[PDB]
Amino acid sequence: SFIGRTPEGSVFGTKPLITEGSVVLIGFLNDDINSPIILSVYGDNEQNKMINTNPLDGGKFDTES
Amino acid sequence: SFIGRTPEGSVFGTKPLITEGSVVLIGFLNDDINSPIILSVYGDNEQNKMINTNPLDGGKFDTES
Amino acid sequence: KVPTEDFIEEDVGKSDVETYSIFTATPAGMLKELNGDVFSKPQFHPELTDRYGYTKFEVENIYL
Amino acid sequence: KRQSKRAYGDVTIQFYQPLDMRMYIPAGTTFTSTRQEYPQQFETLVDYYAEPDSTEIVVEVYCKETGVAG
Amino acid sequence: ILEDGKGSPHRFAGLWNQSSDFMGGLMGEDTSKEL
Repeated sequence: SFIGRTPEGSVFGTKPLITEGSVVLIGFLNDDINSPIILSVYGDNEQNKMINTNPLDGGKFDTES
Repeated sequence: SFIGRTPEGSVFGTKPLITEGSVVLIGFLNDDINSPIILSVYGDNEQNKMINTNPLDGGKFDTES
Repeated sequence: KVPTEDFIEEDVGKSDVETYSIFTATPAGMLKELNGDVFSKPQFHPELTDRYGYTKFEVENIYL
Repeated sequence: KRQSKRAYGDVTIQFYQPLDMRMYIPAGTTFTSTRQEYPQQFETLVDYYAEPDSTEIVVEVYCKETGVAG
Repeated sequence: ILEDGKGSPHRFAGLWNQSSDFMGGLMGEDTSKEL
């Protein structure tokens, strides 16, 4: 999320939760294999459907309702 | 994190903390140099080791302990 | 060994097609300067770089 | 003698919410059935405007193919 | 033409400068807007 150091010298940052068996997008440095980095974590369609309480199928976000 | 505008018109969003001297991954638009964007912020191995209280060296996430 | 007595035709000469000044052998490309130990350690001659300045030659070695 | 006669009928458009503006469908908008056993297409011939704060509308569609498949 | 490097007078044709700004509505974009 964010990481840095204060003028005093003390280090601050975050440790976002890490999960096994999750799908992660990867971008190689200079398009070299054997140079991986994780960009973000994307869940499955079922998992996303389970963890949302929105009953609307669709509709423009600008509608009041 | 997220940004948008409400139907009333008022703008809402977030301002995540920004730190100097942090390492950031960059993805150029249409693979053109002179077209940068920051994708995410990754910390150093020492920094990550300092900001975590997990003593376990390793192990499957499915274990209760 | 081979003497001139077996030579039918020859086409041999100098060339400046290959020319580099700095040579280095980076380790396997996962290791990267902003997140770990020493990245690289090149070598150059001071007289050589006058004619061809800062001409680098890089090779990744999977082994190291 | 009468030639091949087009197939036509009516369809119901259903909106997510009641409508917010006097939105419009142009003539010659296509309608297709997702079923693999009826791949025939349909198209409209006259425009329609949907009235604001409406929720459904009935429009007529005419079948490009002519025969039994319509 | 040789005089003063004039060259060919047809080089600057009638389409050299006559033109106009580019926008849609020329093909396919205008057919839906015939209200």
